[PDB]
Amino acid sequence: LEVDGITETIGTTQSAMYGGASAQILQINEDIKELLDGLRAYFGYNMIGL
Amino acid sequence: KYENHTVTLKILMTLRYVVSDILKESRYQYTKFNQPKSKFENLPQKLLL
Ligand SMILES: [Zn+2]
Repeated sequence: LEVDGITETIGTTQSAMYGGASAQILQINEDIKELLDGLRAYFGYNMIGL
Repeated sequence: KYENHTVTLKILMTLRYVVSDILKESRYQYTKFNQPKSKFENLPQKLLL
């Protein structure tokens, strides 16, 4: 935006391919996967006879 | 000792200015985003000192 000799330009993280918070979400997933895979080892797999 | 002598000096003084004209005097914005209501803000003046 340019008015009367003062101008400003901004480029957001928003894009057609990815949303503005997509970086935070994708890092949250990276942590949750590690966090969840490790915790499953505390409980272990499920077994039932047949 | 210097009753009828001349004297000369190299001197340092503070910078000073006066406003001799106000130029592009007012610039305005109705800022509304992330406000309870429309607000009027005066953007910077340019001064010819
Ligand atoms: Zn079990």
